[PDB]
Amino acid sequence: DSCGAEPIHIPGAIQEHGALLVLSAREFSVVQASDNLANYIGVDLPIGAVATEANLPFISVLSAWYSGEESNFRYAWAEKKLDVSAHRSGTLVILEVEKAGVGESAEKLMGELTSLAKYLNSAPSLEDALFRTAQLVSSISGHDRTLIYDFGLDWSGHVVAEAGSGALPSYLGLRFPAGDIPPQARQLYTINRLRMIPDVDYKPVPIRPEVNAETGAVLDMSFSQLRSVSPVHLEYMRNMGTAASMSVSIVVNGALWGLIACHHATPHSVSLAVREACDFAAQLLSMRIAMEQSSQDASRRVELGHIQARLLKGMAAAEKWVDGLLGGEGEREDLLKQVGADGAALVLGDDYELVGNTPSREQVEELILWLGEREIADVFATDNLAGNYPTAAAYASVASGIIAMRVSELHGSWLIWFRPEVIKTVRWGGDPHPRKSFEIWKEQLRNTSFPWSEPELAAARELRGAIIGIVL
Amino acid sequence: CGAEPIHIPGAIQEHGALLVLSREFSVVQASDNLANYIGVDLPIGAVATEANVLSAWYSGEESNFRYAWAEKKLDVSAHRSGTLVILEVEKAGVGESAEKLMGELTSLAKYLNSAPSLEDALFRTAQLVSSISGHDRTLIYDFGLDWSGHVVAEAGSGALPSYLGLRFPAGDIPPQARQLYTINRLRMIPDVDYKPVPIRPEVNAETGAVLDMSFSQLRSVSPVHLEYMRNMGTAASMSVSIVVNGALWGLIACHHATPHSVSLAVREACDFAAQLLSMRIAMEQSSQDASRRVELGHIQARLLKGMAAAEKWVDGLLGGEGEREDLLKQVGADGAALVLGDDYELVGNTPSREQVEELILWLGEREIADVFATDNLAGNYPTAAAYASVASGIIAMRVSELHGSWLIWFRPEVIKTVRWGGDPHIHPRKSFEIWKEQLRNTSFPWSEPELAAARELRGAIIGIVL
Ligand SMILES: CCC1=C(C)C2=CC3=N/C(=C\c4[nH]c(/C=C5\NC(=O)C(C)=C5CC)c(C)c4CCC(=O)O)C(CCC(=O)O)=C3CCN2C1=O
Ligand SMILES: CCC1=C(C)C2=CC3=N/C(=C\c4[nH]c(/C=C5\NC(=O)C(C)=C5CC)c(C)c4CCC(=O)O)C(CCC(=O)O)=C3CCN2C1=O
Repeated sequence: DSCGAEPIHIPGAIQEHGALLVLSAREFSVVQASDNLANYIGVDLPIGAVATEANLPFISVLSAWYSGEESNFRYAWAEKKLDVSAHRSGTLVILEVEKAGVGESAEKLMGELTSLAKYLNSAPSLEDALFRTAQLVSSISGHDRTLIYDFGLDWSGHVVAEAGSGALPSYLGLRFPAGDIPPQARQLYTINRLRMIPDVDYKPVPIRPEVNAETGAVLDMSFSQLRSVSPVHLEYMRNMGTAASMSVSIVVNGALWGLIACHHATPHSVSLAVREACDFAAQLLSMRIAMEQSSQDASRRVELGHIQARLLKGMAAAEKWVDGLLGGEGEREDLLKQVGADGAALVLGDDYELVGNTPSREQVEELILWLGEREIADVFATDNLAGNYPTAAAYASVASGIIAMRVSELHGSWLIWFRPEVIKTVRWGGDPHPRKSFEIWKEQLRNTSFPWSEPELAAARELRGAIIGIVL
Repeated sequence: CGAEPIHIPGAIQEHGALLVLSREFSVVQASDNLANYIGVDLPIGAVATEANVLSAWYSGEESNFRYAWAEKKLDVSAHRSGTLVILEVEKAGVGESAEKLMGELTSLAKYLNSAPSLEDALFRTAQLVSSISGHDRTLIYDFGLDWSGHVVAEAGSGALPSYLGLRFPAGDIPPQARQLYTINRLRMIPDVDYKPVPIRPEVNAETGAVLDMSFSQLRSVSPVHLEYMRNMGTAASMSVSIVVNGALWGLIACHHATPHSVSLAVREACDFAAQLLSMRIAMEQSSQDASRRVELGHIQARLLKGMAAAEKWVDGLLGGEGEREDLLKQVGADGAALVLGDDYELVGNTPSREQVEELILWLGEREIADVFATDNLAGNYPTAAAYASVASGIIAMRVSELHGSWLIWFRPEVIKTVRWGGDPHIHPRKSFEIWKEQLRNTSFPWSEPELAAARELRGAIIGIVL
């Protein structure tokens, strides 16, 4: 992968819309600065120069912030009509200024986020919540489009919500490949959960010197708001037909879950106040995504537990243990519901017992012959068995998904769950330098079952213990 | 005590005015002081005109209303009360910035979401509310089952005493108060010695009944509580209900040595804080409870595996060292007794056979459709104070349809010093000086994943007996 290579956190440049000034913590002496710094601060505060009241009036407050626990800094510099925002970078203090947006009212913004927060807290459907948020951010940002983007496992992403003036195309329901947000980007966005690109064709403003005197290494601009972005992405943006962007990371249990991602046909900047409202929205949404994702997963483990109980009760109470699973109509229905499967095969040497919708004995024999040649210390699972075992495309209709599970130490006894092919049309807007066309690219997904939930596998892992234990 | 209806006192505090409109927008009821604030005659019967947004709010879904009346320097805040519109005005707190408040709640929300210890979260919140309210003390108060409360966090100028760690009796916030505060999650008393401002008429024309002031911010409070406040040495208060999944979990409770009022804007920032904290309390309370069901599941698995594999089913529980250890860990118990008629099997730390026999004789007289449980068996069965040291907590459980077979879990007395700040054992009490006691005959409380693990195992046993 050439994509993942580029180090995006140390480009030694900023965008034009602000200025960057590096101080050494000791005596607050200017080590590095953007070339444009002179234009904004409006002073000769150059390399080597030590910061005093007459340079930075907020120096006392900055000093007192550095000594304190607080991680970031904000000061509204009335006299120059600027907003100052500083983070710490080891022994360094990175300090970013940009022109203080007029016209915003915080009493409106507060009223609007009081509403979202109160609504999200009134447990609504995950989809309803997703949109409401996308809608609020579209309102206060004023972006042509405000889509929400939920990552899957493969780190491809599905546009799950959208909100737009209709100036830019509808991407709602389209999936994009993982390569569009590469691993380093993902990593950064998990710790720095907001980036704004107000003009795509901005000319990078260099930071001099390139190498910091005090550290003797490139300035890590991971948490720099003004950080100049990957030229390759500025191209991706052009291809798409966006002149402006602003993403906001949705993070649930320290995992990048998705992005709130605004776009604009023409260049478009957004106030500090409004960016700080969108971060708050992204947090509130992230708290909901977790509570939904949680209480949903919670109810599932309970529902699968009640089953595992009935299967273990039956396996203990009955004369032959096997009849706890296959004994009656209810038992054989539990065995299947225990992982939400359509079919099950309980092999015990040369003693096959098929339940529900399975492939034939001869097909399962040949399946077990191939599971024998894998490394399965836990349980084998897949929602595309065809992709692993090409010969099992012949019975895709009935088994595209299996949870295979050996139920001894000595091989030749198994419990496999089967799950049928679910065809679904996938609309990419793209395909498998960046790509020029995002025209809705279709495909039917074959030989692929409904995906195995983690409470389902965990219910299976358990039952295996129980069976393996009764066999001994 | 629970009797007195605190939602229909037909009076307001002095710090605002209340005006009831019927939609012809006609004045039905008003506080006596209304004239002083609005500065207009707008009397009983009178229909509202410009000289005398709200219209568009009434037609809309939105439940509450806010308009900052710049010209008179007032905040207007209206709720709906059936066919009525209750409308409350008070003097707009000056100087305040919403850009600050937003910045402060952006921080808290981002911090709470950065999964910190429940205690850390509790304090940070109490600290933020202490900052924007400017109250002498800003304690957080977590209800138990008995509806007594434990002060779990605090933040103060040090003007008023530290109640951190002290428990208060349920009688301090009586059932009707609790009920109201679960639906109206905010109340402010800016001056304890306020003179109640009457609402006239006492009987509303449109409804023909006393004005339900459940959601009235200005509602005059129980004289008995104004006394409790005096006894405590507080002139001012402001509570904010912490509600988690529709259940009143606790209160953010600010106090002041001298009278002290707080803007609508700042009260609405503290409600937001209480919500953000409530979302954390749920996520912690959830992912904790989640890990517990998994840990107890892995056990229930081993117990059911053993009970199926072994020759006699009973040996799945008491067979070996590991099995006997699982049986106990299945509810985090120190002891277990598996009775099967006249066939006792004691595990870990239990009371004697003769003591359990006599225990089972009393559980027979109780009626247990689920499982019997308690962390104060002494309080239910006085004679089992004799073996409190070993069984202050039991999960008793009948393990057949045919009587005479049981599975009881034992849990030992945990002595703990309880600091009350008041004798909790009607007029209110004058002294809130740290009142100590050793709490006896009481085990560590039974978690809900523990009982649920027990409920399960019973099914399994009762099923193998058939
Ligand atoms: C339709 C849904 C959607 C997608 C798929 C999407 C993509 C997206 N890519 C972004 C970032 C990057 N893409 C790339 C690189 C690539 N993207 C590609 O598609 C390809 C081929 C590359 C080459 C490695 C890089 C390095 C970055 C990090 C830029 C930086 O901060 O320095 C970013 C972050 C840019 C932003 O919005 O500020 C996005 C967000 C915007 N966005 C969307 O709304
Ligand atoms: C140390 C922790 C703590 C406690 C224990 C506490 C008590 C408290 N009592 C409150 C309310 C009431 N108590 C009572 C009644 C009693 N309080 C008592 O102590 C006693 C004996 C009674 C009657 C039996 C009533 C009716 C009310 C409802 C007042 C209203 O909503 O108008 C209220 C809510 C009233 C408020 O504070 O604004 C509180 C909150 C303040 N507060 C605390 O911070």
